[PDB]
Amino acid sequence: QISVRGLAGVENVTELKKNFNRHLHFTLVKDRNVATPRDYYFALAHTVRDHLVGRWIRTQQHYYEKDPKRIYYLSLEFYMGRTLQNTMVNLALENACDEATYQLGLDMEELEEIEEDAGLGNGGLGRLAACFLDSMATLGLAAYGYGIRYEFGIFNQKICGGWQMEEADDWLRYGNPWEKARPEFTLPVHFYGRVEHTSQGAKWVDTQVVLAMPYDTPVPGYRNNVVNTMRLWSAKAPNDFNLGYIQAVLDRNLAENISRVLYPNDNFFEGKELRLKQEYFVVAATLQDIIRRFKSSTNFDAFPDKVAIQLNDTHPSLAIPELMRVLVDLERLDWDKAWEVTVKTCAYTNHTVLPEALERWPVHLLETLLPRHLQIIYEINQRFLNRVAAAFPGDVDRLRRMSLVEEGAVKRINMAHLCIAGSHAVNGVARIHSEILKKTLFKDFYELEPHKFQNKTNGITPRRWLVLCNPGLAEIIAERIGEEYISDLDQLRKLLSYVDDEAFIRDVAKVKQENKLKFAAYLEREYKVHINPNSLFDVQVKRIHEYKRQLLNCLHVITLYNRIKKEPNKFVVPRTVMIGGKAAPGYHMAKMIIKLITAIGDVVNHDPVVGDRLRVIFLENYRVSLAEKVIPAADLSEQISTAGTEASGTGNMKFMLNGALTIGTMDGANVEMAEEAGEENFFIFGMRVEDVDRLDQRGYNAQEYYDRIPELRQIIEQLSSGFFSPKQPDLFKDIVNMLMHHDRFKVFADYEEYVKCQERVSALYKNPREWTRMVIRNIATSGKFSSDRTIAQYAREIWGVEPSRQRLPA
Amino acid sequence: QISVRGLAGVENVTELKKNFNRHLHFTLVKDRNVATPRDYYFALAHTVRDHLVGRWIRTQQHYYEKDPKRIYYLSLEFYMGRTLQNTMVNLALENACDEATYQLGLDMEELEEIEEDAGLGNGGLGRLAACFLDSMATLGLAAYGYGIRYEFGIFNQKICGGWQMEEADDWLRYGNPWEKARPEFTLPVHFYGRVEHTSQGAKWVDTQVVLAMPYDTPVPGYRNNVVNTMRLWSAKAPNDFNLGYIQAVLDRNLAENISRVLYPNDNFFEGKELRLKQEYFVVAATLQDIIRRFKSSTNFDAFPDKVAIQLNDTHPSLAIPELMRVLVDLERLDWDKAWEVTVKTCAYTNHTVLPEALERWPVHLLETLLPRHLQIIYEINQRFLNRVAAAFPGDVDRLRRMSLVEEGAVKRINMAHLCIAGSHAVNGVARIHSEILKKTLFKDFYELEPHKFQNKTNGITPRRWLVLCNPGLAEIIAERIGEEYISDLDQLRKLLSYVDDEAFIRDVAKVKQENKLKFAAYLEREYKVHINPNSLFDVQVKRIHEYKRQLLNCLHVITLYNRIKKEPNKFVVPRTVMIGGKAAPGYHMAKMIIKLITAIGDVVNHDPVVGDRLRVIFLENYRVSLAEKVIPAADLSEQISTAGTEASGTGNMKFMLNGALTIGTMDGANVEMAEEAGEENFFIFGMRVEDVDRLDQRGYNAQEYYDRIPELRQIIEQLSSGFFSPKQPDLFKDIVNMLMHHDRFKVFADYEEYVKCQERVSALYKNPREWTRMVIRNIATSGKFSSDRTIAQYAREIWGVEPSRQRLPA
Ligand SMILES: O=C(NC(=O)C1CCCCC1)N[C@@H]1O[C@H](CO)[C@@H](O)[C@H](O)[C@H]1O
Ligand SMILES: O=C(NC(=O)C1CCCCC1)N[C@@H]1O[C@H](CO)[C@@H](O)[C@H](O)[C@H]1O
Ligand SMILES: *Cc1c(COP(=O)(O)O)cnc(C)c1O
Ligand SMILES: *Cc1c(COP(=O)(O)O)cnc(C)c1O
Repeated sequence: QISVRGLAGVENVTELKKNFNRHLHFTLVKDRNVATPRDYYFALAHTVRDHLVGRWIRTQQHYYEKDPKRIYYLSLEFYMGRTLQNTMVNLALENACDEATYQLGLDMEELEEIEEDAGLGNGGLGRLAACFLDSMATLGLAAYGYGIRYEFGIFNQKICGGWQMEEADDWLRYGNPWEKARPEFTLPVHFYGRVEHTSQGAKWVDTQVVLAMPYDTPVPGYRNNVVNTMRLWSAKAPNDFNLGYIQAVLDRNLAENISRVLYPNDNFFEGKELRLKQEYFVVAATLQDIIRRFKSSTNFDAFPDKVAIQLNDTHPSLAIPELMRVLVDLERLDWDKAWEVTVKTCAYTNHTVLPEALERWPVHLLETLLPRHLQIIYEINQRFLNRVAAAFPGDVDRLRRMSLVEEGAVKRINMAHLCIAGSHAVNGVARIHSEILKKTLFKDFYELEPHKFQNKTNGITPRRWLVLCNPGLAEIIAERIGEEYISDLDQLRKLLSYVDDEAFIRDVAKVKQENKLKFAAYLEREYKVHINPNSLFDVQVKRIHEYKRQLLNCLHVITLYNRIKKEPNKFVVPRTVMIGGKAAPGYHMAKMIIKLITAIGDVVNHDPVVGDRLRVIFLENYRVSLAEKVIPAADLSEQISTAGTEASGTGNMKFMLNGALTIGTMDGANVEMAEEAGEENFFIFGMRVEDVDRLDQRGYNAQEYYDRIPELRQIIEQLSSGFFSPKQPDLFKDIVNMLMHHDRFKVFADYEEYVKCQERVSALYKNPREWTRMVIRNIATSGKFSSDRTIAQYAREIWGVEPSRQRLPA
Repeated sequence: QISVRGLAGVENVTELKKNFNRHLHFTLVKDRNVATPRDYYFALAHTVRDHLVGRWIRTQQHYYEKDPKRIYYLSLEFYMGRTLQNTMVNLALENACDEATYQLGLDMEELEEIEEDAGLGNGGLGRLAACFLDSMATLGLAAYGYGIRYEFGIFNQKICGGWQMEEADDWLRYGNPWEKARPEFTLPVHFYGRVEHTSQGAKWVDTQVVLAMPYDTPVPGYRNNVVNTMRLWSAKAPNDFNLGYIQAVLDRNLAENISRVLYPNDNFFEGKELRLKQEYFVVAATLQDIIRRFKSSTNFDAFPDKVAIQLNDTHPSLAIPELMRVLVDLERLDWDKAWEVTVKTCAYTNHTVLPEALERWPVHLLETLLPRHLQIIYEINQRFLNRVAAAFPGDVDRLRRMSLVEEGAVKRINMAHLCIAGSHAVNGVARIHSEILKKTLFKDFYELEPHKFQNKTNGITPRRWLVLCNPGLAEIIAERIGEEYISDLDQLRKLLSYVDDEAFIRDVAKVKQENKLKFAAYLEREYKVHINPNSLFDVQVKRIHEYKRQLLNCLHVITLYNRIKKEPNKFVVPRTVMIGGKAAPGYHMAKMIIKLITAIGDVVNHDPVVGDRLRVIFLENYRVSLAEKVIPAADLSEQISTAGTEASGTGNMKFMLNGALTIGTMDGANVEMAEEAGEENFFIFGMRVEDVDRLDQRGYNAQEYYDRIPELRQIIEQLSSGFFSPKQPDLFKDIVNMLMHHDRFKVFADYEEYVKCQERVSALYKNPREWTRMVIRNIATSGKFSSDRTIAQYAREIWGVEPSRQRLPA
């Protein structure tokens, strides 16, 4: 149908049709008489998978022959979403499969909806890893993603009586056609035990063994015939485990629980033993795999020339002492040489400055679970602090500030400090964030080793986040500037010459309207909710957190409602306000925020005086597949975190690429987005980081704002009195109390500027032509935010490898 | 190479080779450079599996169109063994695959050794179910095997320091190419809860739900293009299960433990809750499946005309009250009609008379787990006892003897009584056993309903137990009488005309020698044990039990050793005595017997005076695949249970078919085997059932035998004094004490006759020609013991269906 979706050649369509029929018969053991839509999805998935195989085998044999430096991306999270459409896009098979299935009497888009998301992540950090895998394959890097194959990913969110309910994400129930189990490459992982000192160094003995079984998933590059590997480890008990008899077999579950479930707590570091086990599990299995592959090329001097390990946050930080353990205890290298190798091999990426998210493991846990690693950490700390003492003689407080060991009621290990000490590079994820790291959190470390500190502004893949989710926009762009922009997003700048093009303006606006109509129909079919497609689609989708200030959005919504009730016969620009995202199960305030949003909806959506001028909808079960639907439909992107709290954001970039304008604070990547597009083409409001600092020095007093802003007072009085909860008047007392007395994120301080800025948004939306022209200026300058740019920078500035856009033979 | 293994046509070999290469590439994601023998096994398995698919789909659609009466075989055990060779045999693909793999530079026999046994059974009962599935498919019956997909089958047995050690049988580790998961046909199963009485009958409410997910395995008939289904249920938790969050997900294991492991206790009924859950799980899921299939043909009068349910022992006995529950509570049938339907549908097979094996469930367990079923059982009992009272007025003790409810310290439900009451047919498994049932255990029930009681003598499949495991013997037979005997074993009688044929005599003896050489080489390669291939191979393989009297064999072995030490320079016929089998993990005496056997070996095998005249070997990890190796190699089959204890035996039949002579008591099927072959062609010894009864009336005094038999005294003195355990002199005190004071199975009483009979065996073995002629007389009369004969009898006399040898279109 459309050009960017590839060719539908007669021979390809015929071949796809026969292979579809073959899989339905031989693989699924079905015939057309008893086959369901799910059977048809699986027949297509297996057919497309076949096309990956040849390329996958020859890519890996290519790396064996050429022996390039290998990049190992270690993450506890890979938020992959669905695989079928992405594979077709990268293999140029979309139009051919569309035609093949059509000729078989099937609708491919209907089959695509059957696939379960691989929801092996919480949010931004996990999705970043996924975009990175796509870009590394597209740039021809010999890259491997290493993680855990969780049996249960992020929970499915149900809304019942306005409250979040959690249900297990049984994503493997119907099988996973994309993965290949590799039980032959199973490796042992050790836990507990004790350290024995012999004449020839330390020995870790009397351990419990858990097996790590790898499952490999293909990661195709964009039309370059490169297929890389994501290897995820699954926990298995050894066969002699606990070997009355029946109970011993049943107790195997205890070992295998390591890979059972993704921790969904993304707000507050939880020092749980099972989580530590997960972190060591991935690290120990991965490092054995790396070393095996390195030896199959005695001399570890060349190790850093052939291996780069990227630590996604501190979650895989145990890689540092584990590598030291292997080099010193097993390979018999001297400490100093082992340390040189380790530092040159490892690099660390930080994703937040919020103190409650930082991993600080109790020493007593490490002592019991990983006794040798604790000893190694102590030795690292001692040698590091000796360097600090030599650099800053007499500065005793610096020594206590920089220590990997934190003193207190319970002694803890600061994993971020461990990462900085043991890495040759430390990066933040947006310019403002990287600057904050050097000025505040890691100031002491920056003063000691300035050369270690870098910035790598985040990005998103334009394959999933434009071509896949918004083919209409991709096509109208391709018509003007060709197809090269899909792997070279900077080419979108050429669209600036079309800002006064009447045809292009009409086409951009048409694509947005089509997307809005499609999503409006999706909501009715799947959730039975009615919306006006002509209204401004006002969207905030992301995990629920106080720092992200969904509460500030809530206050604006109530303001609009109150203004309508005050002057009912006055014209206002119609809005559909959509808020979605999951709350960590143990995060009470975040769960209260979800209840508030639904409670506002219950009042607003049923007020006859409002009509269709204002609708408030909570988008249930926000996840990658839902993001692909809602983002292309959005007019306004809400990026309203307190200045200095959102390290980067990546949702912001997805919205920019897909034709929404942004209302935001000068926080994270918003700063660079506004710099690229021009401040006049962004809706910037609120305190800057420096303003937040000034308010902190004086002391934040929320009462002041309540006393001075009558419209704000009204809302708080409504919340307190039970206007949004008639049958339970004190339901929102916790929210009111927090806002009035202990708001870390200064919601009231940005309220007035936010409301005024929102008025400027509505004013522009009244002028469709000028709205669309500003949209064009945003899309045209979104190029910097391709993860291809991000990965090229990691490659050149951290990993010491050159990216390649050259094709492998088909 | 050989005729019975089929044709190796040019087109078939070419096609198999290309499909092998296709699976290696696309299915396994390997190339010839990195592929291991296991990869090659899997490529072949997938290739052969493809040939099953068309036949499997068209067999099941054939049953849908013709709508014949369906046979449902319910068993907690299916002891299947390996599937690859059996599939090739039944599809006539063995020679073609042999040629195809040879041309690829691979040895097919080496690839066959890689497959894990499906060890989903303990012994005879489980293996009977497996032979039955093969025969039902061969006889064209619309039959379904229903069971549990255990994650762990029967434990792997290791011998360490002469003691049995248990290791988990992780048979699914590398995947199972034969099964097809059918998550779409998942069904709920209910547990616990309570019974509510409404105006419209009883309701079972507040239950916990476990899901039953089916996996289907193909069961091919012998060259008739019929492929039936074995459906095994796997336990799954619902997604809202226990839905802090993390623990709720981890607790899903509790529900899923139902299908985790096969209970290995085959001696003593263990009233464990988990076992009861397993039994209801299979019953509840299966009956829903049966009813669904029946409705997809309102009127349950025709139910018994379209459905037969065979209960393999009392393990699935809950089918009776479950069927009543569904008919009465859900379908709203009146009790009397529901009961008529239930009785006409169900039939029950008994496998033992030993009281300790009988299922007697505590009422308190059923009350908590299955409250509605208990109520139904009580009502069944009341109505049944009303019939007994009317038939035998005033006979109050009969009422207490026949009750389904047993009074005592703890009230119990006798599941065997439940089965008799609710079945239209009750059978034993050999003529003598069926007679014992009517005369003793179930005498009262026989007097009330004589028409219910039948005999169905057991059998074995000649596909697995001749063609597969002994192709050399199958071929020399085929040369003389053609190939028809493989599906019509009675044709073996034609071999009686070759008993004086010099060529045939030589060929039979040659095949045995080849088999013995092959097995002697297997022992050296895999276990590093040296044996003389010219010795008499004396074999007892079966589960370790006191009733099977491995101890009697042990006494004979020591007798031979002592006789050699007394007269070292006297000639004796050389023997290799092989004993193998697993002991139930909690069966102390059986574990002591294994230790005794190895201890005897340690003395005998290292005595220089003995030389190679006597060897005692314990065969480790006895299982279906090992049986296929050892049985064809055997000269003498030990079938030496106390008369009246072994219901049938089936190992006995396997040995007869494969050219071993039998030393045995007149017990179980041995009686019919001797009747078929002629008593002069069997080595019969010992007490008959009537002799055992006479000894019980007088009182068994083991001391009498010890006092009167000097050779027996010597052995007991050797055991007691520590001759077979120098470093631990009292090791075997438990064995001696049992033999002397509380031997339920009268080992000493058969000792003298056993030893004398063994002398007659050695005498015949000295004359190779006459030994072989007697062997021919055994093989020629083994026809009755085909499971094809057994199944034809079940079909005609119990199920009311006619077997068919007609081919389905290919
Ligand atoms: O997603 C994040 N943490 C988590 O999901 C949890 C933190 C606490 C431990 C569990 C993961 N962090 C996110 O990383 C993104 C990628 O750099 C950034 O764009 C966001 O600004 C940042 O909040
Ligand atoms: O194998 C048997 N029970 C078991 O394995 C256990 C009994 C106790 C509960 C668990 C199964 N029983 C066997 O059945 C065979 C087939 O009819 C007969 O040939 C044997 O004579 C009989 O012992
Ligand atoms: C992009 C994405 C995120 C990250 O969004 P932010 O607004 O940057 O936090 C979270 N969840 C999903 C499913 C995403 O796709
Ligand atoms: C046939 C068989 C049995 C049954 O043998 P009996 O001697 O009849 O008890 C037990 N185990 C296996 C593996 C078998 O093949």
